[PDB]
Amino acid sequence: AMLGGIEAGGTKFVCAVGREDGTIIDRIEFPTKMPDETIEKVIQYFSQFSLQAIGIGSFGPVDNDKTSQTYGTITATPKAGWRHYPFLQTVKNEMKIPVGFSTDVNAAALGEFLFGEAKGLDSCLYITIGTGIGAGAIVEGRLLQGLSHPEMGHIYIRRHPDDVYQGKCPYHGDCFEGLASGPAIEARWGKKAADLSDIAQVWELEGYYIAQALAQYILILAPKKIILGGGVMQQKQVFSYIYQYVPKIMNSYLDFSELSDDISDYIVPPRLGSNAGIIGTLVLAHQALQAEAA
Amino acid sequence: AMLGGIEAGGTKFVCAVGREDGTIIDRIEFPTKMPDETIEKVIQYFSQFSLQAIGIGSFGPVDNDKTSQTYGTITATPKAGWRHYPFLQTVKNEMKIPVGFSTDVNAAALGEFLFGEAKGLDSCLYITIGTGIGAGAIVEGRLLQGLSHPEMGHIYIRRHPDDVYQGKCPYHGDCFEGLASGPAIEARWGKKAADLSDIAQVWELEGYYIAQALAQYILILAPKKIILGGGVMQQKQVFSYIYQYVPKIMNSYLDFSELSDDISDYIVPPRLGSNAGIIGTLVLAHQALQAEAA
Ligand SMILES: Nc1ncnc2c1ncn2[C@@H]1O[C@H](COP(=O)(O)OP(=O)(O)O)[C@@H](O)[C@H]1O
Ligand SMILES: Nc1ncnc2c1ncn2[C@@H]1O[C@H](COP(=O)(O)OP(=O)(O)O)[C@@H](O)[C@H]1O
Ligand SMILES: OC[C@H]1O[C@](O)(CO)[C@@H](O)[C@@H]1O
Ligand SMILES: OC[C@H]1O[C@](O)(CO)[C@@H](O)[C@@H]1O
Ligand SMILES: [Zn+2]
Ligand SMILES: [Zn+2]
Repeated sequence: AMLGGIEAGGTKFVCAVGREDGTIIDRIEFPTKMPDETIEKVIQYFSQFSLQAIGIGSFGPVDNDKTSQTYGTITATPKAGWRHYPFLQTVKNEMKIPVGFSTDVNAAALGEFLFGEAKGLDSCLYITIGTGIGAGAIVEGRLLQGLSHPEMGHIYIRRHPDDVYQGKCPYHGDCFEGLASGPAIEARWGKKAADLSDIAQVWELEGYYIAQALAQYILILAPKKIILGGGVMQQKQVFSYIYQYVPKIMNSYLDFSELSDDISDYIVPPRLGSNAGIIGTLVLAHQALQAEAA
Repeated sequence: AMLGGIEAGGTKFVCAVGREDGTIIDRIEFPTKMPDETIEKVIQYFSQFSLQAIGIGSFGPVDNDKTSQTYGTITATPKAGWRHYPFLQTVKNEMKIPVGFSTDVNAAALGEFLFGEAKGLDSCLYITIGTGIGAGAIVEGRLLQGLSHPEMGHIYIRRHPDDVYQGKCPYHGDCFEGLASGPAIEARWGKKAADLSDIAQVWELEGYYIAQALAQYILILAPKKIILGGGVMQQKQVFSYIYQYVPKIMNSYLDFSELSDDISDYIVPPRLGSNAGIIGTLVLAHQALQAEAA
């Protein structure tokens, strides 16, 4: 009963083989290059296994409307060749088994929903903070997909009055991702994020920005758990600042222990560590396989 | 097959009797006073009719978790007597028929979802802009209820650099409601909203603020239709400014015609005019009645 997953990133692809309970049997990774040659490496890796289904969690924006002619393509990216490349369809054509598709952060959300911190709940929100910011939400046990999947990393939070950085996002400048991604932390401070470890000021600022973003998500979706992952969130100090700032921002407007005394159990790192997304792509495989039996 | 509705407002109650197709048979309104005497007027009006069920759409925050001990109470308000008053339970006890409960804007959303601009869709967002700002969302045909219902009117949008008004909201100051409610427009400009009709500047500012709020809701929920109601939105000029500003804010990040060329059919006034909420309380009645048959 083996399943394949592809977590398509802008810098790397991670492919894996595993089971529906989330165990990883095997995995490989390789640099993201042009699509033809990148997917060819994908196919070459899976050809060794007898797989029943595959799931793709891709960086987006993507067309995640099953009824759309461009379903399963990346709809916007500056990365050469990926926009409008028939990603889902080329994998379906070559492997000839069901293939599920979603964003990478939707994949992480399913992982943490079935096997991680949101197991037993019916709602959660997974936010990744790395090269980009993105988030995926589960409402009533099902991924949130409206007109588009969400693009929660491009909301315009309020600047800090002492921050003079113009922002990294090429569309918005100083949206959340623009102010608070890993690359925004570097462009702002002049060194790599992992190396700013001991400059408290960087992490108060980062936490202030995440906190503002979370206030909005709480007011708008009100998820029953918020899981924060990605490279930047390896600085576990950021959590303590978020815990201090969310309540100050909300200012007691919504009386839930999740938002005050027990906030440290509401906004948490992922139980699956950095594997939420790849594990979640096994879930997307499994769903695709069940939809074909249906 | 007659149903009752109560739209509980901070200034007035509107009660009505009607049918599940949304027709209003009769209605009454009266000032919101203390609860005992206000609910007593409610009971006195319904005693004339043979009703099968009732629905309450209340101003909130409210406890809208069916499994909660304080289910069907208003959990926060400065209005004398209403906090923690057993509103739902006192109506259930006196009428002895099923009673549905939700926010007032959730009620409006159901109205427009079954009978208005979102009929045939599976998702929508209803926003009221009046004494307060609030919103209710339908995802996959079902009201969005997480940890709390949403309180979308208290998000911290960005100020306009020329606006020096400190904000009306007693919790946040210059959150969205704080900047853009009817009373914020008056406290800011020194006259009543209906009388600022011809000062274009008031409505550019109002539209700029709504537009910022909508950008966030689109990025976070991505609803398939956005309906704007309430007293302030009787100045239909505000729509033209929103249509100009949403696309500038999003800056082509999400390529959907709803967000650009066809934006005038995406963000719209309610088809049910100012009766979305009361009509929606008939829907909540009908749902409560079906849950009892189940
Ligand atoms: N241990 C770390 N601590 C802080 N920042 C890190 C760490 N590792 C990577 N980063 C930063 O996070 C970003 C990478 O995000 P990540 O989730 O690791 O991958 P990607 O977003 O490229 O798929 C980079 O800008 C990098 O500087
Ligand atoms: N025709 C109108 N044009 C502009 N503003 C209005 C109009 N009617 C009422 N208002 C304003 O909208 C607010 C009232 O909101 P509304 O939805 O009518 O009721 P409430 O929020 O009290 O239930 C007030 O601050 C008032 O000044
Ligand atoms: O991968 C992190 C996030 O960055 C984006 O590509 C755009 O900001 C999102 O689609 C994604 O979920
Ligand atoms: O009634 C308009 C809106 O104002 C509030 O009472 C708080 O801002 C919300 O609960 C409501 O939906
Ligand atoms: Zn952006
Ligand atoms: Zn507020």
